[PDB]
Amino acid sequence: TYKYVNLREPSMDMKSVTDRAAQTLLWTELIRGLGMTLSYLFREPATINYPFEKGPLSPRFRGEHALRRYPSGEERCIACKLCEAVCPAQAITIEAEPRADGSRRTTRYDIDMTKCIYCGFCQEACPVDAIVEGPNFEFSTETHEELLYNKEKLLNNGDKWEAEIAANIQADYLYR
Amino acid sequence: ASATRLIQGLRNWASGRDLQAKLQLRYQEISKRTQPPPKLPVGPSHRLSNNYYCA
Amino acid sequence: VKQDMPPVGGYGPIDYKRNLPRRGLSGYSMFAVGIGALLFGYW
Amino acid sequence: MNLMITLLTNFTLATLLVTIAFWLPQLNVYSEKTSPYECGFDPMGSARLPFSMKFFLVAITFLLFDLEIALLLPLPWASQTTNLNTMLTMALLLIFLLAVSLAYEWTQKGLEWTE
Amino acid sequence: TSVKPIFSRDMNEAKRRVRELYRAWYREVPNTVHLFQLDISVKQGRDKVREMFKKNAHVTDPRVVDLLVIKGKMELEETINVWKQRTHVMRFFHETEAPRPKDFLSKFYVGHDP
Amino acid sequence: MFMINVLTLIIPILLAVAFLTLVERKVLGYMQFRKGPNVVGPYGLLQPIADAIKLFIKEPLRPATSSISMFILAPILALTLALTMWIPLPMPYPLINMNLGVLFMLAMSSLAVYSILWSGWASNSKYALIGALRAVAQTISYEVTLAIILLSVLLMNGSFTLSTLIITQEQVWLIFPAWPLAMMWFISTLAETNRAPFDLTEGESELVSGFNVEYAAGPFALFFMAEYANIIMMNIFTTTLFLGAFHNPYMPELYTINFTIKSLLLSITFLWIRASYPRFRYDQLMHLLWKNFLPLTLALCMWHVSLPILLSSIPPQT
Amino acid sequence: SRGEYVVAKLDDLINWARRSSLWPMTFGLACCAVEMMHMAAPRYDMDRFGVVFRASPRQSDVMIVAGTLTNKMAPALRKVYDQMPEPRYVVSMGSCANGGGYYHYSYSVVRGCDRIVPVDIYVPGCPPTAEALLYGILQLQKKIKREKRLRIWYRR
Amino acid sequence: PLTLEGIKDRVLYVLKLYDKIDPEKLSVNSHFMKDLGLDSLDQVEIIMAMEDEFGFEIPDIDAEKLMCPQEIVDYIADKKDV
Amino acid sequence: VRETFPEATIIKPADIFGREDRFLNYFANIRWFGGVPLISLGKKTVKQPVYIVDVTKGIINAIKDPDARGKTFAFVGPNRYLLFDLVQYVFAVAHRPFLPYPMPHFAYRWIGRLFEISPFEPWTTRDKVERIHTTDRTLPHLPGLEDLGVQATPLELKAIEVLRRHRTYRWLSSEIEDVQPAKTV
Ligand SMILES: CCCCCCCCCCCCCCCCCC(=O)OC[C@H](COP(=O)([O-])OCC[N+](C)(C)C)OC(=O)CCCCCCCCCCCCCCCCC
Ligand SMILES: CCCCCCCCCCCCCCCCCC(=O)OC[C@H](COP(=O)(O)OCCN)OC(=O)CCCCCCCCCCCCCCCCC
Ligand code: SF4
Ligand code: SF4
Ligand code: SF4
Repeated sequence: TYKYVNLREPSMDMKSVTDRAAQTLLWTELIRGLGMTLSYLFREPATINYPFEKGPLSPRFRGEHALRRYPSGEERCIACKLCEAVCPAQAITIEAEPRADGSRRTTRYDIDMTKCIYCGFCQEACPVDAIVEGPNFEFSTETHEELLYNKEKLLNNGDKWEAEIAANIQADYLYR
Repeated sequence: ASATRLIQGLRNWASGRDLQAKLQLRYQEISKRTQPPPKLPVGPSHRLSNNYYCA
Repeated sequence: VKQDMPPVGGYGPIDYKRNLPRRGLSGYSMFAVGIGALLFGYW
Repeated sequence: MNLMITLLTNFTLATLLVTIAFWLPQLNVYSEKTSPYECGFDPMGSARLPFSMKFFLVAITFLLFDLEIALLLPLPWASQTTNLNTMLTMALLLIFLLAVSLAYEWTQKGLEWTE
Repeated sequence: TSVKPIFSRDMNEAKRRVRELYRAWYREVPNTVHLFQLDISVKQGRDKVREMFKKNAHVTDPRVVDLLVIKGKMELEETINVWKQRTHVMRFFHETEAPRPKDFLSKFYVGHDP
Repeated sequence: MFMINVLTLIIPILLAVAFLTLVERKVLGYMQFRKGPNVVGPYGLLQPIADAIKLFIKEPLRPATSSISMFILAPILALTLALTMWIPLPMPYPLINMNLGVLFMLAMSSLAVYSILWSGWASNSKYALIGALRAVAQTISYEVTLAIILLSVLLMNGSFTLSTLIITQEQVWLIFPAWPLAMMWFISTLAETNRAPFDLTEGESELVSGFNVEYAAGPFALFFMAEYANIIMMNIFTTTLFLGAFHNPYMPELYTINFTIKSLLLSITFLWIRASYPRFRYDQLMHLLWKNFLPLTLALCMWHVSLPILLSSIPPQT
Repeated sequence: SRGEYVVAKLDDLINWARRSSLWPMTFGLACCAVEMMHMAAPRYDMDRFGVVFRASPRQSDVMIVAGTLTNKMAPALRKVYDQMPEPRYVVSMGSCANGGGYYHYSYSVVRGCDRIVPVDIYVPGCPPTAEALLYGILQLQKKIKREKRLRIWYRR
Repeated sequence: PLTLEGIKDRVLYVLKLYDKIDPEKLSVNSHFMKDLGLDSLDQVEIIMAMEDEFGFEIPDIDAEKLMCPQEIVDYIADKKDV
Repeated sequence: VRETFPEATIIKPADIFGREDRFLNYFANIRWFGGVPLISLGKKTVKQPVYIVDVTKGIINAIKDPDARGKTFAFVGPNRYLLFDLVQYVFAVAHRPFLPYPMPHFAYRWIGRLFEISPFEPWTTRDKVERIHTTDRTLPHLPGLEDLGVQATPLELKAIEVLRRHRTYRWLSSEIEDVQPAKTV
């Protein structure tokens, strides 16, 4: 159930002593290493041509946040604050009130994308699939406060990426 | 996999191993990106009888 | 039920041992090639 | 004459690639960029302290084997002489004396480093 | 009321250790101004050492002042060895902080803190 | 018209350095299963121009603690000695035909150490001084065999003349009679030029950058191009020593193309040894060139003295 | 005019030379150093973009703060940044280097390296993918491309 | 080390280079704490100025017993010949 | 500015010094030109420089003062120097050799047109020549730093902080207790 790495005594007949001395004087293993490096020289390299080719992803992928809507236009967030209660970085800040037609909807729904740890607890705690963590990951900013998303930026990410988020959730939701 | 047989043979000679049997570049043999919908099995306590929580 | 499961007969064999296949000439042949190159150069 | 022109040309466009390297860009010098580099933090004392040489006996012996290649160097010329047994004997005696010196520095553990 | 000491059996050995620590800091300050190449005088650093020692001049418990001597010698070990930098030495000079309002009227004017 | 000859020597061997940076990065890339630079030009052919223009428009940064006269004088001497070791090299006819050109190459190998040396000392930093004295610990190891190997390879030539070293190898390559001297000379030129596995001065993982850890861009380019000029010059010198080609006196271009492709194969071999090995501890360097290469080099020196006497094959000095 | 064309083509030349020869320094801090190494890995391969490691700050262009900046290494980050020649750039990688991150309310975390160094590009993620870090580097190259140094100098 | 008078005058020179003590009240028999109005650390840096000037290390238990410059010059007389 | 904004707070600094100034760094970066030329050895003009943190504290305490509306302030230092002993003190903090020589009207207005011949930043200009050799006026009627509650910091506390950048290496690690201060007037 155990093995001894490096416990081989070298043979001491004239054949193997001459082989080790030719290895010392004629550098067998150094030519072996050069042969392996030359063997990787003649290969097709694994470099994809980004930004024209994209690395492979799964429909489970956790990128930029987005608030979804029902297939009626009504947004799914009903202000229940499970996503900010489960959020391990406390990046989510929610404040709500009953709106003009008496519905439990949010007024403030902020996700600080510089606190957020992209772990997808908010999308798996959300009981109505409102907040999801979408497939975009190329959303770098030149300014720090552009990564402080309010409700309007999250709703625009939802209305931007819904045609892809709906298909990822459609391919994935049976595992949840 | 498109390496010509002279370069393929030189590359096998330089490594000393058979390299086309074990390629570190992936091709058609890997799984499909679009998988059929699954059916996950339920646990042992998904029962309607003899399933009290206290036991 | 449909689930990520291995196939019926199991997966194939997966090698895991050291495979350094001992290529190259012996010592005496390499010394003979080298000394022959020396003698041709000297002549 | 041509050698001095070549050396002057090489020195000239060595120092013409330095004066277009200092006088071309835009400089913003302040007294933290010109500080000594010691991997983010300050150097604990100056670099002008004695940085002790452990390979010192080999460093002396470089000077006594560097004279050997001032002695052994006319051997492509000294083979052209008409006193060849004596030349061969003195040549192999000088390489043998170098080898006896190296063997004595071997056995007295002088090529090994201190500490 | 029978507790276990640290180094000092009473207040006299404790004041002896405080006095040796003050001697050590007073010797250290000119080298601290020199090798860190600070922008203060040596007398200003000695004034800051005096203020940091007079900050704790009210304690009559031997274990507490033993721990203060231990923490001060840890500060001194981080000063003699260049482990602190110019920033960690100049954190004792609260320079970038504005002077807080001390009287009641300006604290009333600017905020709610008593 | 000789000034035109000097300029047509020293400008293409700066452009060869420039495109050697691209060759180095792409061959090092494909040997490491990645790609090299291929975005900046057509398959990378314009990457060295950007790498060259970027360094001469970046801030020069003379340090505070530096001895500024030596700090600026060291890369000047680096690039000067990078250029002036090409002038006795027969291509098939050298720029400056020297009777004693081999010792000129050896003396300017010795003088080039003061570039790294005064640069590491003058930039008053600690990693710079460590790299500057590991340059001493490497130079006292390679120079004490670099002379005897090069001495023994000229005992079959007849003189210290580089131009006669083409006539010498008209029948056979000189790597056939002296392949131990060749495979030891190649390692001594690896250790000479601070190329891996003998980096040890610009040691990226022991030191930060070693002797030029303070040299910002502009003065830093004249060590980078000096090192690459030394490797191209040194593979050309190794090609002239051991792999000399056919010289048609009426057609010099045959010899020029032939030793060009041979020196390119030796430079690719430098890049291919750099892409495969770990790096020495620099005592194991000193316990190599003194304890392994120097006794065998003295033995081969005795052999190549006594062997032209033995076979009546003493070469002419004329 | 003529001189506007001259300084415009010289700006395009120097912006090309500076965006296609970015030399980042070897500077990781935390988990994001692993994904920065994967941005150097043979799949994504920074080196094809002219993006190659230089270990010293004197010989480097952009400082990728990749990881968590604590209170103990804030002056080390600042002195590394100061010992970079100008032009020097900063790419912020990961949430802790952006805004404090998962350790935001900690006693010993500098809440973003924008408190310490001026930051050009913010790359978001915990960690961002190596594809997203390469996106941030290409956006830094786009930011260098539209610089107007000599055009403003000829117009000032 | 030569004379007692030079040592006493050198103690006075040390304490007139010192900035907190009133030079008017500064006498050989003046007490540091209750007359010159000094903190204990002020007396400690007086002792360290004596160490800087005279050139011999003064321990703790025999420097706390130095509450006037007459005790200082007597202690310097005890550790030397004069 | 006064006649189009009646409540304008106009502030008069005399000579501002700091890490990135062009007052002490102007004096310290003329060493390899030949020996710091002056008019009448620079001893007929009197200056009082002001420190930039005091200027900034004065500007911001004028922001927070409603009683600074319409006022005109004159931010000056606590001590008045000549120009010659000022340049003495600048080269003495920088630990540099000091070999002055007088330079009259005959060509020191022509070193202006000698030293803006390139379209870069001119190292010195004739306006800078006329302003270095212009004395600072004393206006007792205008309020200053102390009338805004800002303590004017002298040059003997911050000249080391400005001028440590110009010491070569052989006197970098020195002290602030090395230089005897410049004489006031
Ligand atoms: C110029 C064109 C190319 C030339 C050929 C070279 C191409 C291949 C290059 C490979 C990459 C090498 C990179 C650097 C490697 C550095 C490490 C290394 O190899 O160190 C050297 C190593 C060192 O070995 P080591 O490191 O194991 O040292 C052993 C040390 N002890 C025992 C203490 C542990 O080998 C040598 O020193 C060999 C030197 C050359 C030997 C030549 C022998 C010729 C034959 C002589 C006669 C023999 C028979 C007897 C007489 C018979 C008479 C009839
Ligand atoms: C000894 C041999 C030494 C050889 C050294 C050089 C080796 C490499 C040679 C070059 C290889 C090809 C390089 C091609 C680069 C890309 C050219 C190009 O198309 O640039 C496009 C760019 C912008 O064009 P624009 O009009 O804005 O496009 C918008 C279109 N809607 O337009 C521009 O940027 C403007 C045009 C610039 C063209 C530059 C081309 C390269 C010049 C390199 C210098 C050397 C020239 C030859 C010297 C040796 C022979 C004398
Ligand atoms: S992914 Fe995690 S850290 Fe980010 S908002 Fe959701 S719960 Fe919070
Ligand atoms: S996003 Fe979901 S979990 Fe969060 S408050 Fe809205 S409905 Fe609840
Ligand atoms: S932002 Fe997060 S994942 Fe990234 S380095 Fe920081 S702690 Fe690690």
